[PDB]
Amino acid sequence: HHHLANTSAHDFSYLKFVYNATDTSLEGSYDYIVIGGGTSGCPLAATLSEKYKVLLLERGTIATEYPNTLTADGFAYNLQQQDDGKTPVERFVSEDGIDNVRARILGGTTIINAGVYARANISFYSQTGIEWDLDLVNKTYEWVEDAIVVKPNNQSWQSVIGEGFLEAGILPDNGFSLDHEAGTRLTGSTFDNNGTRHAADELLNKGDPNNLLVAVQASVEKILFSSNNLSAIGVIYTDSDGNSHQAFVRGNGEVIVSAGTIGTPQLLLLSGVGPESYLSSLNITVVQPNPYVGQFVYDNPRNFINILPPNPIEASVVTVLGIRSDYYQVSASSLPFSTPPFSLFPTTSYPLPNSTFAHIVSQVPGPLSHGSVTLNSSSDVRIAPNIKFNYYSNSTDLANCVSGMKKLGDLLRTKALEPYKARDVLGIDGFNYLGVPLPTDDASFETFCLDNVASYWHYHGGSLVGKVLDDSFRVMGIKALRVVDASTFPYEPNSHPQGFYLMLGRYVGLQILQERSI
Ligand SMILES: Cc1cc2nc3c(=O)[nH]c(=O)nc-3n(C[C@H](O)[C@H](O)[C@H](O)COP(=O)(O)OP(=O)(O)OC[C@H]3O[C@@H](n4cnc5c(N)ncnc54)[C@H](O)[C@@H]3O)c2cc1C
Ligand SMILES: *[C@@H]1O[C@H](CO)[C@@H](O[C@@H]2O[C@H](CO)[C@@H](O)[C@H](O)[C@H]2NC(C)=O)[C@H](O)[C@H]1NC(C)=O
Ligand SMILES: *[C@@H]1O[C@H](CO)[C@@H](O)[C@H](O)[C@H]1NC(C)=O
Ligand SMILES: *[C@@H]1O[C@H](CO)[C@@H](O)[C@H](O)[C@H]1NC(C)=O
Ligand SMILES: *[C@@H]1O[C@H](CO)[C@@H](O)[C@H](O)[C@H]1NC(C)=O
Ligand SMILES: *[C@@H]1O[C@H](CO)[C@@H](O)[C@H](O)[C@H]1NC(C)=O
Ligand SMILES: *[C@@H]1O[C@H](CO)[C@@H](O)[C@H](O)[C@H]1NC(C)=O
Ligand SMILES: *[C@@H]1O[C@H](CO)[C@@H](O)[C@H](O)[C@H]1NC(C)=O
Ligand SMILES: *[C@@H]1O[C@H](CO)[C@@H](O)[C@H](O)[C@H]1NC(C)=O
Ligand SMILES: CC1(C)OCc2cc(C=O)ccc2O1
Repeated sequence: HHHLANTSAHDFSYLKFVYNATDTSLEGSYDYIVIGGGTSGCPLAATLSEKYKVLLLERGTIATEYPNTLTADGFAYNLQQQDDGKTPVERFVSEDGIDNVRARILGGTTIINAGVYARANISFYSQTGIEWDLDLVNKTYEWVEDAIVVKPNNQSWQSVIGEGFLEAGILPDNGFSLDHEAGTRLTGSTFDNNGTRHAADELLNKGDPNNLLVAVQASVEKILFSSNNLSAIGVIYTDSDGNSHQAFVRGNGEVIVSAGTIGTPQLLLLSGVGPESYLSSLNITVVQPNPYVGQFVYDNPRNFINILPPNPIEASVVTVLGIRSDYYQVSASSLPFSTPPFSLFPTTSYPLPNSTFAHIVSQVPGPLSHGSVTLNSSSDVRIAPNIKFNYYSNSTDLANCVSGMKKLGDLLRTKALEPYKARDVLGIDGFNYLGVPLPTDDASFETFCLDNVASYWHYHGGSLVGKVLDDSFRVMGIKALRVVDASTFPYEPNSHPQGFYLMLGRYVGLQILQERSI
């Protein structure tokens, strides 16, 4: 593991080429425009800037404006904070009724997330059928890991949960490993051992400062196309005062959408790329009919129990993973709170913890259930789109939640967890629970799964490879337009996908530079 980061301050050196979108001198022609300074978009823009003039457009501001985004201790704060339209956490509620959040900040969701770092399941590449350069994938993981990933230090709760997973039969013991494999392991973290958050914005430090420009509070409202050989030629973006701006690509350059599972389909639909009948019904002029834009949108379920130990436990960031094919498990330990972190629990109606608690969680893989992103406003990109995930519409997802919940049952029965019981009785009713405890034939587990579901926050889809994009991430039917972010794949690459999407930004950047090379 030569290729890991050190403890270090968050590196804001890149702010020397970050400008307010109010600056009209950013307007003009570039080789590349990247829309969304997020998980994929930052390493993509940094990579393209090695050879070419790049403009990165981000709707949010810089992370220095919200200091609680820069520490492990700050994780809860950013979710607890009210969404005033400027904050790094944007709140939404799916049409299923499940509270959720997305990032609105330079560095994207890597600035607000739970820090867990893993490489994709090595079977994922062949499952996609894309002709990946697998050696280049691994070099690109090392380039990310060298910059922002550490081997975490021991945390007492994470060690308890790892011992519990192993005693519950989540085998083998993989020790410390970044790989998504069956068994129990310590994985990597983008929080360093001093609790400093590292993130995708720091990969902008790898860019060429003579070639890369970043516009913040740049809300990209439309992709501009050639008038006739249909090509993307540029974007309209507005600034924080509401004034409009244009930027263009030139020659053999390209526009890449990296606006996330929610923002990419939304901007494609606003730009007339999407289902012909849907867009016609909104009187949006169709530039490229595609029945799949904003279709196949997925949210992996989170199901959980909360235990209240009779003695305090130390708060922790998640580093210890229990992985099976059919469920991915972790646990966080938290301080109590009287303001809830929005979307931790699926509604605002959830009881508040009075003392320290362990949130013990299982994630459904895939998932197979899907829904869609549709426009709320046919013109205004600042109005969030409608999103529906149809949680547990697919019975296989429900079957996998039942298996995961039975395994959390096994975990609550381990010697590892016994000291955290309020009563030394034989049964798991010896724990004190915040909210609904586990119910042991299948009907009661099914009800528990359905009624107590939350977002894992690892939503993906809406612009899938094989539906909207080709195997090179190009929008089918349009020259000079790509999509690179979590909108691109219908199944998770692993339990914790930020690692894959950080890698993907640079990887596709290297594919574009190779395609263009002589
Ligand atoms: C609370 C939370 C915790 C998570 N924890 C983890 C975890 O610990 N580990 C893990 O592996 N994964 C985790 N995830 C998931 C993972 O972080 C995300 O799936 C991944 O970061 C998504 O990357 P992306 O590039 O698709 O989107 P983002 O990183 O969200 O990037 C999209 C960017 O585009 C910008 N944007 C959107 N629309 C526009 C527009 N029109 N114009 C301009 N800019 C625009 C956004 O502001 C944003 O910065 C978590 C997610 C959340 C929400
Ligand atoms: C890693 O990804 C693979 C491929 O998607 C997962 O799928 C397994 O592989 C076989 C064929 O490759 C399939 O029949 C099953 O869906 C999976 N196998 C089993 C035994 O269930 C695999 O499960 C993923 N691994 C983990 C640990 O998540
Ligand atoms: C250790 O973390 C502290 C917490 O704020 C911070 O002051 C410092 O940057 C870290 N140490 C370093 C960078 O060596
Ligand atoms: C951009 O400029 C405006 C003033 O025109 C200001 O209100 C806003 O905060 C600035 N944004 C950033 C990110 O500096
Ligand atoms: C890439 O790295 C993984 C571990 O993450 C290893 O299993 C795999 O063999 C590597 N593949 C190649 C092509 O080197
Ligand atoms: C526009 O479309 C025509 C098809 O009539 C195509 O041949 C041409 O390459 C395009 N030209 C420009 C300037 O966009
Ligand atoms: C679309 O425009 C036509 C006028 O051409 C109008 O009849 C129809 O109601 C419009 N629909 C919407 C949804 O704006
Ligand atoms: C927009 O969202 C609101 C409130 O979030 C929703 O209830 C309304 O029906 C939506 N409108 C459209 C046209 O989708
Ligand atoms: C669940 O998902 C699969 C797609 O993998 C589909 O074939 C299957 O028919 C779906 N089942 C239900 C109950 O819809
Ligand atoms: C596994 C998961 C979702 O990770 C993050 C997390 C954070 C808190 C902080 O209050 C609490 C619980 C929690 O659980």
